[PDB]
Amino acid sequence: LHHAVIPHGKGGRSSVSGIVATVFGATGFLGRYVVNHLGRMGSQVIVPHRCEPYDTMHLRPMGDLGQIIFMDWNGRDKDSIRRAVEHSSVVINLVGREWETQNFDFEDVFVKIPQAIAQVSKEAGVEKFIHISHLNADIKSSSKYLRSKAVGEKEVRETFPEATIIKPAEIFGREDRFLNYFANIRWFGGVPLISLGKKTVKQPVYIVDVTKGIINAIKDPDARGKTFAFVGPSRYLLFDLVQYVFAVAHRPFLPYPLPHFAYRWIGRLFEISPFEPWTTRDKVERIHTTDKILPHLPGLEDLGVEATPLELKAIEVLRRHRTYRWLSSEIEDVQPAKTIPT
Amino acid sequence: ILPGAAYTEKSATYVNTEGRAQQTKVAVTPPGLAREDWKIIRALSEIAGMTLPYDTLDQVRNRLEEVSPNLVRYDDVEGANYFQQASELSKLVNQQLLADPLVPPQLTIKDFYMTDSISRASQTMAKCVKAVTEGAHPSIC
Amino acid sequence: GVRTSPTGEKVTHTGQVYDDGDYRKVRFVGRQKEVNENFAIDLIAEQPVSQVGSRVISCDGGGGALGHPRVYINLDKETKTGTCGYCGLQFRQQHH
Amino acid sequence: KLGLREIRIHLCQRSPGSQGVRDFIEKRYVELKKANPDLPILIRECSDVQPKLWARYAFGQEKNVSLNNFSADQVTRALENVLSSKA
Amino acid sequence: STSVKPIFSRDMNEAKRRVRELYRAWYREVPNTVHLFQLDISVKQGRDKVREMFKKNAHITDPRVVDLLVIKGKMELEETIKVWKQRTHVMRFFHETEAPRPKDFLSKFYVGHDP
Amino acid sequence: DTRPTVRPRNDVAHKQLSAFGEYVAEILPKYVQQVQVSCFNELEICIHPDGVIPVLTFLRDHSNAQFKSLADLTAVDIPTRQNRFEIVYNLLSLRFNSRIRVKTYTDELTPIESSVPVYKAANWYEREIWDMFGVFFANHPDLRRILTDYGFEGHPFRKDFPLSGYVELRYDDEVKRVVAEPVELAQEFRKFDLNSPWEAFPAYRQPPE
Amino acid sequence: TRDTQLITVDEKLDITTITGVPEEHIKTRKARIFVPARNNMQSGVNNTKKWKMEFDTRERWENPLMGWASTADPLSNLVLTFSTKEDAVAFAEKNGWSYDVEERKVPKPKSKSYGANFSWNKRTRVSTK
Ligand SMILES: NC(=O)C1=CN([C@@H]2O[C@H](COP(=O)(O)OP(=O)(O)OC[C@H]3O[C@@H](n4cnc5c(N)ncnc54)[C@H](OP(=O)(O)O)[C@@H]3O)[C@@H](O)[C@H]2O)C=CC1
Ligand SMILES: [Zn+2]
Repeated sequence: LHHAVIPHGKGGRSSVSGIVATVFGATGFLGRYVVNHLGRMGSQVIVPHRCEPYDTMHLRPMGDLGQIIFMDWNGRDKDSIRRAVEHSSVVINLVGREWETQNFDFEDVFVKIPQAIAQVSKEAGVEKFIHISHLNADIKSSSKYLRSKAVGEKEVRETFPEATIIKPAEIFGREDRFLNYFANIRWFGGVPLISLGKKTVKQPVYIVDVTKGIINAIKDPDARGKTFAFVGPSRYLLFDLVQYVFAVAHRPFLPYPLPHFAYRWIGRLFEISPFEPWTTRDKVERIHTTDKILPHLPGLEDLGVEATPLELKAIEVLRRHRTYRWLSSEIEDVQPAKTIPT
Repeated sequence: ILPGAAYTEKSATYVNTEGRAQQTKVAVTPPGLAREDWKIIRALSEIAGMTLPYDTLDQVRNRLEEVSPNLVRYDDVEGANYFQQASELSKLVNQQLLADPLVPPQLTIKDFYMTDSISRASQTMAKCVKAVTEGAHPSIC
Repeated sequence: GVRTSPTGEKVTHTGQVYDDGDYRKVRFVGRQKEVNENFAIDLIAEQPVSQVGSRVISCDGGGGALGHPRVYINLDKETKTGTCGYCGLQFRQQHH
Repeated sequence: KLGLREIRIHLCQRSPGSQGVRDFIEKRYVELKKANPDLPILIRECSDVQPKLWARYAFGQEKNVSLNNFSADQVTRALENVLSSKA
Repeated sequence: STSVKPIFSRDMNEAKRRVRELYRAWYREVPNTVHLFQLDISVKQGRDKVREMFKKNAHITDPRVVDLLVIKGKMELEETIKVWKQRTHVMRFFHETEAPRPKDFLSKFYVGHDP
Repeated sequence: DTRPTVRPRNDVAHKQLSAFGEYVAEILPKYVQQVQVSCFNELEICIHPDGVIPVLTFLRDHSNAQFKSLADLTAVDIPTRQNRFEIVYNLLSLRFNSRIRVKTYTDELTPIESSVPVYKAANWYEREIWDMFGVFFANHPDLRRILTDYGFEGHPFRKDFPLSGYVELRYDDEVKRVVAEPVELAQEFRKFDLNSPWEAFPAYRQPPE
Repeated sequence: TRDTQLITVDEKLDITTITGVPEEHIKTRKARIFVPARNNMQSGVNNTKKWKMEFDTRERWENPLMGWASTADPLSNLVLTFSTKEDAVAFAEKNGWSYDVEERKVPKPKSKSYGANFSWNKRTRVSTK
C-alpha cells in the first residue's frame, strides 16, 4: 500500500479506490457484478479469462481508461496464475461450473483450481483472498458439486489461512440459473418436483447482496479468516417458491410429483448434450437440497448489507418470461409466497 | 505519528508579530492520508468521548472569537493598551541580569537559510548554505 | 543509452521507471513498454565543438527557415564552450 | 477539582458601553493580579465588541457574564462572583 | 424596491393553490408511470418520491420562486405523461448506482478532505 | 481611406441609422431608454421590458420601418448587473435593406412578454432562452426545454454554471440502464489566465474608480 | 408609470432552489470575493481593476493511467467578474453561497523626486546611476 495505492477522489469511476483486484471467473454471472462494483469506485481490476475476448466485452465499459486489464490464463498452468496476481492486493475466486465437461471435473474446478490460485497468491505476497464456497457444502451430500465444494473450502484454509470464505445460498438475478431455470420448465408442460417440493426449504439471496458483501469484505479489515453465510431474509418451500415464480410470469402452473430415482434418470438423459446442459443429475440434487441454517457463521448484516427480499426484486428477473398479455402487470399484482417462520 | 497539513494545504489563521490576524488559503490538498490539523483533534475527541463543539472551519473560528475576538479580524491591527499596568506588575519581582552578553542565534547569513522543518527539508536552502560557506567553487536558456 | 532497473524494466530518457512494489507495472504484462532508444542527451554530446574565429557567433539550427530562431552566442569566456540554447551545438574561439 | 482555571475579559477600546471595564482595568487589575498570581487573566481588546467576562472551570466548563454598560463597581463585583464561588 | 411583476401568483395563498394542484396531478400520474415505463418499483415508492421532492422546497416564502418551481414541476409531469422521458430519466430520481456517501464527521474525515 | 489594412469607414450609413434612431425614440418615448450606433454602423434600441410588444410591433408594421424578419433572438448573462440577463432582438428589413437591434433586460424571477404574436420565429428562440438561461416568457404557446436533456437541472449558459456540469452519464450493467452520477474528470480542464496586464484600447477606458 | 400591475414582495432574494445546483455545492462551499493582486513579475495594473469571485480549492489527484490531474469539483474553474464589491456580495447571497470579502488594496501615493538622487546632506544621494 505505497503511494500509488492511497485512495483519492469521491468514489467515482475516475477515482482511485486503492484496490488492485484479480477476479478469476469474472466472465460469468457473479463475476460481472463484482467487476462492475470494483470499477464503479475506480479500482484496478485484472480479469484473467479462459474464453474468447468477444465474451469479455460486456466488462469493458465497467471501468475508466486503463482500469480493467485482461489476461489469458489456464486453470492447470501455474505460471499464468502468477502473472495475474503478483501485482494485486486482493484475489477473488469465482471459478465454478454447474456441470462436468470432458476436460474439467467438479473436483478440477472446485478443489484443484481454487487450491492452485490460493497457493500462488500466498507465494506472490497477496494480502487478501476471497473464496466463494456454497452454503450447502458438506462431505456427505448427494451432489458431487456440494461434496467437492466442502473439500475445496478446506484446502483453501490450509493454504491461505487469512482467506475470507463466503458461502452464498442459491443466488437469483437477471442472468441466473435459479429463477430462470424454474420459469423455463414451462417448455416441458408440467413442473416435476421431488416429494412435490413440500419437503425442501430454500433461502435464496439476491446477486447485488452477494456483490456488496464481497466488496465490503475487501475493505473491512476484520473479515480476514472468517467464514460468512450470505443468505436471504426469508425461507420458502420449493413448491411455494416455484409457484410464486409461475405466478409472477403469469404462466400456467401444473406441478406433479416425481420419484427421486426417476428425476435422476431424466437428468442423466439431459447430460448428454455437448453444450450447456439444460439440467443435470447434480442440479436436481442441488435444487431439492434444504438450505442449511448456520447460526454460528456471520451473515450479511455483519458486513453492513441489508438482504433484499425476493418479492421486491423478482419481477425484474421474471418479466422477461411473460407474454405480451402480461408484460405490463405490476409488482403489486401477485400475492407474496408463504414463508417458513422460525 | 498523525500526518497534518502544511501552510500551503489548509485555510489557517496566523497572527504576525504586530497582532494582525491573517488566514492562509488552500493551494493544494495534503499529500496522502494527511488531514487538516484541527480535524485530527476533532476526530480524536469524538473517538475519546469528548467531542469538541465544532464540526466545520467556520464553527472553529467562532470558538476563536470567544477566546480572543481579535483572531477573526483579518488584516486589522487591534491597538493594545495598559502599558502602565504591565510596568507596575513587572517591578514586583526583581530578577538580575546575567553577565553574559546578548548574542543573537543568527550572526551570519549561513544561519538564516535553515530555521524550521520546511527550510531544513529544502534542497535550495541546502544549496544556499553551501554557497555562502564554500562559495561558488550550466545556464544557457 | 537505455538502462534497466533491477526488475528489468527499461528506464526512459526522462528517468521514469516503476518501482518493485508498484502495481502499475501490470499494464505491461502481456505487452511491452515503449521506450525510445535514441537518447537526445547522448547524441548531442557526440557532436564536435566547432572552432570559430570571432567573439560572437550565431546559430540558426541549420537549414535557415527550417531551423530555429537565430540567436547569438558569446565566446569570451575561455573556461567553457558556448552552447546554443535551442539545438545544443557548441562553439569555441580559435586559440582565443 | 471544580476550581477556576482562567478568566478572560473582552472589551472595546473606545465604545462608551465598555467604559466600566476600562475603569476597572486602569485602577483595579494590578491588585486583582497580585491577589491571584497563578490565575491567568486574559484581557483581549477588540473594536466594537460587547463586553463579556468568560470563566473557564475544570474540564472545559465555560460560563460568560455580559458586562455591557456596567459601571466600574459592578465589574469588580462580577469578578468576585467568579473568583470566590469556584463552581 | 419591493414592487415586482409577478409570474402567476400575487401572494403565497395564490401560489400554494397551484402547488396543491400540481401535487394532485403528480399523485395521480405515478400509477401510470410505474405501468407505462415498466418500472420495477411500487406505487408507494413513487408517490413517496413525489412527496420528498415537494418537501425539499417547503421553506420557500417568495410567490415568484414558488411559481417557477410549479412551472418547472409541470414541465416534468408533461414529459412523463407523453413518454418523452425514458426509463433512464424517470429512475434518475432514485440514484440506484451511487454508494451512499457518509454524513457524520468521522466517516468524512477518513475518506477524504471534503467537509 | 486608402490604408490597406484598416477597414473603410462608411459615414453615409452612420448618418442614416442615427436619424432613424431618433425617429424611433421620438415615436416611442414611453419605452425607449437609450439609442446608439456603433463604429461599424449598427443601430441598437434599448427599451424597458414592458415595451417588447409595442416596440417590436411598431418596427414590424410601421411603413418606414417594415422589419418583417426576426433574424435572431438571444440572451446575454452579465452577473454584475441587477438584471443579469439582456434579451437581444435582431430584426431584418427587406424593404429598406437595413438591420436594427432591440435590447431589454430581466432578472431570474421577472417574466418577459412573449414575442410570438409579432414574430412566429420567436416560438423556438424563446424556448432556447428559457432552456439555456432560465428566463420565463409569459403567454408562450408551449414553453419547454429544447436543447438540454430531459430532466436536466440548471441553465447551462449562465456564467455561474460550470463548463462540465454537475452530472455525467454512463451505462451501468447492474441495472441494465444508462445512469447519471456526479461529474469526475480524468483530466481537469486547465484554466489559463491570458489577459495582459497592459491596457489595449485607450478609447474604451473607463473613468477611474 | 408602469401598467404591469406590480406586487409587493418583501424578503431576501433567494434562488438556490431554482438554479439546479446540487445541495453539496451550495452549503459546503466558500466564495472568495477579492480584487486580484498584481502579478509581481510585471508592472501593468490592468488586471487589478475588477472584483472576482473564486471558490475554495478542492482535491486534485493523479490519474493512474497517464498521471494527469483529476478532479471531482465542478466549480474548480469558476471565476466571475464584478464591477463592484456590492455587486459581488449581492450575487453570492442570491445563490446562497458563504463568502469572505477582501477589501481592495490600492498602492499608496509616493513622493518621487529625481533631485533627491543628488543630495547635499541626505542619505538619499545615490552612489551609482
Ligand atoms: N446459483 C449460483 O450462482 C451460486 C454461485 N456460487 C459460486 O460462485 C462462483 C460463480 O458462480 P456463477 O457466476 O453463478 O457461475 P458462472 O457459470 O456464470 O461463472 C463461472 C466462471 O468460472 C469460469 N470457469 C468455469 N470453469 C472454468 C475452468 N476450467 N477454467 C477457467 N475458468 C472456468 C468461467 O469462465 P468462462 O465463462 O470463460 O468459461 C466463468 O468465468 C462459483 O464458484 C459458484 O460455485 C455459489 C453459491 C450459489
Ligand atoms: Zn542552434
